[PDB]
Amino acid sequence: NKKLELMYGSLLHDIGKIVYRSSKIGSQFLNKFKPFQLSGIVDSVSYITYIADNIASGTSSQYAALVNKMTDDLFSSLLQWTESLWSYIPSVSLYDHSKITCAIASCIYDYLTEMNCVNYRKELFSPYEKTKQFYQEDVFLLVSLDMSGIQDFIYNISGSKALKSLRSRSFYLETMLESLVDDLLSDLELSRANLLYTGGGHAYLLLPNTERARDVLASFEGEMKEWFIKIFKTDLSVAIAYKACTGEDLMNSNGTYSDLWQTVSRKLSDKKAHKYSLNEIKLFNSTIHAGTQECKECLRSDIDISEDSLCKICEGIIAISNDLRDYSFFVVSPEGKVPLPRNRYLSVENQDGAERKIKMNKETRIYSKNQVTNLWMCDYDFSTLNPETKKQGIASYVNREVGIPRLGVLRADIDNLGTTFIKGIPEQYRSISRTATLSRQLSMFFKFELSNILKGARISVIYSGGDDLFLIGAWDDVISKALVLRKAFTRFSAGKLTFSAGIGMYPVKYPISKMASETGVLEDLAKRGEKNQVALWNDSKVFGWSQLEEQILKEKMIPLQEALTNSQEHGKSFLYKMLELLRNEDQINIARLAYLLARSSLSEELTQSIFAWSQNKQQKVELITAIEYLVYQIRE
Amino acid sequence: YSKIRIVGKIDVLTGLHIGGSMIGAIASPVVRDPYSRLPIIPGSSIKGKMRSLLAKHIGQDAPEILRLFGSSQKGAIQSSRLQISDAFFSKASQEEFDKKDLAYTETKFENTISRLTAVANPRQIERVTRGASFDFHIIYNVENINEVMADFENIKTAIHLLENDYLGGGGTRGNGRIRFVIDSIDTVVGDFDSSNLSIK
Amino acid sequence: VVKLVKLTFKSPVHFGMKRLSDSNHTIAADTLFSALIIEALQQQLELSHLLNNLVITDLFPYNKTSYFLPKPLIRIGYKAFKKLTYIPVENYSEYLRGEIDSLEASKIAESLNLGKASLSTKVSLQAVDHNGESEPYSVGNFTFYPESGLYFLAKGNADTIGQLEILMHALQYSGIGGKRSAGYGQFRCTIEDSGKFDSLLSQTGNIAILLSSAMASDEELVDCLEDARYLLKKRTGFVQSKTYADQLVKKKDFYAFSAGSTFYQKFNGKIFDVSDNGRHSVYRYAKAFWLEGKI
Repeated sequence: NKKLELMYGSLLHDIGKIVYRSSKIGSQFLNKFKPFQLSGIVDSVSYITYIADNIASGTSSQYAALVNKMTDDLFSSLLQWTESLWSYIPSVSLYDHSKITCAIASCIYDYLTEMNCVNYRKELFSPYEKTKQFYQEDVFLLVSLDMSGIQDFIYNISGSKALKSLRSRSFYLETMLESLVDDLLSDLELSRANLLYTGGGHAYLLLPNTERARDVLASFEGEMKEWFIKIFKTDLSVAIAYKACTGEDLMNSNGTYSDLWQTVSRKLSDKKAHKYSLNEIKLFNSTIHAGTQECKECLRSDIDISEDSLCKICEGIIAISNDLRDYSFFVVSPEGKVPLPRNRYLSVENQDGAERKIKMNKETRIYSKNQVTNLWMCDYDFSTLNPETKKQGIASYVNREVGIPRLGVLRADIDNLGTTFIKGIPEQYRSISRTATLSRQLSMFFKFELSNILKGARISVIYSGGDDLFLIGAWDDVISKALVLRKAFTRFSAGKLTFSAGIGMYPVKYPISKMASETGVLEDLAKRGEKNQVALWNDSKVFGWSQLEEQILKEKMIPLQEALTNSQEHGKSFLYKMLELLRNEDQINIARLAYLLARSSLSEELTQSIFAWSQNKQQKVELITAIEYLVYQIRE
Repeated sequence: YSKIRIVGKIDVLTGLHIGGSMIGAIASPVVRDPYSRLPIIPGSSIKGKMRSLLAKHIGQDAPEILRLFGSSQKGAIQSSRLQISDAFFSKASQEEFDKKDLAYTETKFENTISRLTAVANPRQIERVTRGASFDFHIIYNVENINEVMADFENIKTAIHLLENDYLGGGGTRGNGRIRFVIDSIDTVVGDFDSSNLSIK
Repeated sequence: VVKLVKLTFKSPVHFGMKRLSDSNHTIAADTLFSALIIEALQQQLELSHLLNNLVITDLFPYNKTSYFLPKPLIRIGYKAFKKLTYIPVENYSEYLRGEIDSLEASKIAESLNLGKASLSTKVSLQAVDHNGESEPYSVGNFTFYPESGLYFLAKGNADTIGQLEILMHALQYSGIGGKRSAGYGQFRCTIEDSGKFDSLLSQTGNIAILLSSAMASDEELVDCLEDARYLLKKRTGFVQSKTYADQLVKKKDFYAFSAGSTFYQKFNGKIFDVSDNGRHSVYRYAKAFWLEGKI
């Protein structure tokens, strides 16, 4: 267990530094715990780990409480524990550094095993120049595996079960991507520390440059190609590309690091051009029987189709969609609802079912939803808060005593997310830890914080993520939460990050697919120009988030709302009359509005403010929108 | 095989609402060409209305109906002889409506009075303005030389039934009344003699 | 004898890709070939010319300003380059040489104005008379701008060219795409000699770009794939005829290299048979039309 103790030591090497804040005192603290004390761990804490730490590098009461907690608890479980405890403490946080050290160590150990060095310490630290030279030997591999077919797979649906299918497909694709890397890690005897981060549909990892690891990567790519051709044919694919690098490259010397990842993305594009070999292409071509029926969702005929015009995969997806929202545990097991890469299936189960299945068969992989590897996903659904509301679903949202009963679909995309992942970090601070932390924070806000932001609102999140966000909710709630989210996103990012969204209002009976398509167009309007600005209800209404929140919903809607309620002489009909003049846009209506305002007897400052707003083109669109929002709110 | 072209005009005798948002705004719009925004009559609405009227007259499932308007029945796969295209707001109607600044489509304000509370509920619908003309195009495929005449008679009957009926929309309340003016009936493909054929 | 065939559409076209709700702005060469065969069978002409000497191209977007060919799959802001799908004939050499920049690619994408896509919501009232209900369904259509049109290039001997002229004139009344005979796909077509394309085609470049959606024979496939950048497009659908079977039958699933795919070694195509035990053979064009370019 030299590798095991090495990995444990590298993660625990800076445990002493936290004790100091409350290398030697860390080992002394570790000595208190017997399994951690024995063999390599304490020696690594006291002092491959040192070389890995070098490559990585290139109130007391609170600390004391952290130390007490750490003693109370004291490898995957250890890595999950370490991350929660060290996430918000300085070393890049401590976890980030510890994980990166562990990964680098594991890679170095595998490389040294491949080279079969007689004495690692002496070969590395004797001349004292071999430390510098070892940063020049090609020892690491930057590996990227990307899944092709994400959006098409989620939206290759008929509307019949769309709401369900859209939530299930996005979860299935992310869960499948997790399984992939886990399988790869299982093929390398590595841990999650070696995967720097996972993008939705993407996975970046750091691997040893050993011949065994290279052959493992080639075999895994071949097996994944075969499995994806056997299950989804050309609907989904996976491309894996690796690039060799040295310690200096990981240490951002000469600025090559940000280049090298690009080279990996240069190879990935070459894995998607010549995606299929001739034998696979011939196999796709060589159909024998055309088939007598097809699935209404996949539109495939080779696979056996049930009596409900559903293939087994789509039927599984639709069945698993309620479970992913209801049950936290995800179980990669021999028996389960939807197929996974290696002769396994993904079943969503509770804690009792997860324990039953993992003790039943040894090869069961368990993932925990928002809590066994932990996966982060947003499944906020107000309808599930009550049983009858759960039965109603979307219909429960439009059950309003007051306000128009309409569903509001928020489809959103973080602006320049790719620019943020390409040049969002200055070349001065370009490094592995930060690029992993920035992605992890973005994932956490979308997968974890999003549930707290939306808490208390009648909103159901179809899917999350910085790539694409889809929520269906009551319209007044969807707008308010969309504004809350923009303010939170700027705070979370401390600025420099903007989110563009399209908001649409639809009757509950109206089809989800149509809601998704129309709202996609609204999001597109906002995205093409004025990317920070949101588009609400119509193509005509595109507004900056601050404009929508204050210059419309605060400066204009609130006065009008308080005025109408106070006035016994006014009503929706007066507001409709005002709207008709504003909508016509004739110069005479400006004059006719003034006559109506004088007759109306509304407070003078409001009277003048309305008059001024009508004359300004920007204010009038806000005045129209503010009146329309008020009419939707006032209407029973 | 022969193809016979029937090019003509549809005159709107009462406002037409083929159909196919903001509060206090028309609640039902009409079908309009996306680039030109002109109102159009879909080639499926005319085909369906003619088929339904011919079914009511004949009776659907009759062989004449299936051969005129196509059928996908098991063992009775028949191509539709009648290929009715979308009718476009005519250039002449555009010129006349542009003079006098007449809008192509007019909003109609209606309401329903409840039998319980006697409370009116307002609706606004868009109807193509009366006096509008659509250039309608029809193609007949001569699958059988011996059934052309009867088919044309059927066509005539349907058109006659349509002239005393309405096109798509709330036509039982005064909407969609139309008139057909058959400009030509010409053979575009083949040597078939279609001079004697008549729709009206 | 390469003849340009420009199509002007009077009514919107459907051009379904997988479902009736969706729509494409163009159609594959096979979809056009299937329409040409169906027409020839109606007009009682010999299919030997079409099946043995006719070479066609996928219908490509055309504008009064320019004629657009498919974007070649050649390694070169990656978003701007990926968003681009069609390049004008004059800018094709510039794109191949790499002289194009991301902003220029954005301008090229903005340059095309093929048309405005839409979704028409129709209803079926067939069950209303039987105590049933109206059934809403959606047809995705695409309306070309008045200057904008779809063109295709057809190559062959004089006999097949004249047969193509006859079939094309009958086809305009027949229409193309889905929901034809229900209001869509009526087009008027011109066949002319094009100086631009024939000059463009008379180039012997180091790379070959597939004008039509095409697939190589098994023996052709082994040489062709080496160093090929390409996009396998599934070609699937139902059989449209009155005599194939009593009920509607799906064709055998076929995979073809997409237009704009670049192969170092040229492969001739083949009219494959996607029929499965029917009263006639359902032909699927997969022949190859090649634009040789220099990179």
